Amino acid sequence: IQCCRCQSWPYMCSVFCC
Repeated sequence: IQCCRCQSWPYMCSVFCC
């Protein structure tokens, strides 16, 4: 399983995915 890149300000990879 791999995380995804959140389009949020920090733009950091997250498993939650936003």
